Amino acid sequence: TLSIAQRRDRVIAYLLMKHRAMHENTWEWMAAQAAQYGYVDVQGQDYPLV
Amino acid sequence: AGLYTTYQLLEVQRKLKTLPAFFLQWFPRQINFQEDMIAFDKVIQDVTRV
Repeated sequence: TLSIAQRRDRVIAYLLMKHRAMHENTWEWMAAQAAQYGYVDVQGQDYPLV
Repeated sequence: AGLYTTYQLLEVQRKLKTLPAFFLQWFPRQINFQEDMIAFDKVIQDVTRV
């Protein structure tokens, strides 16, 4: 029943909501590491460990 | 009496055991259908990543 441009609209709205929620989750993870240990160890494949 | 005994009938004592409704109080929706089967969909949206 969904048109194929409508499916594109659905997946685009879903991805934008997912980016918003992932940035808020990164804020939560940094706040938790700041509260417990006093040192956050930011890592990643595209980011050297500091 | 002579040929037999006289009787009086009182009220017919009756008992009607029912199994009343307990578990159907959580099943409110009623669906009638002439199709074969009833299909569902289930979607998990894993937001909680960093």
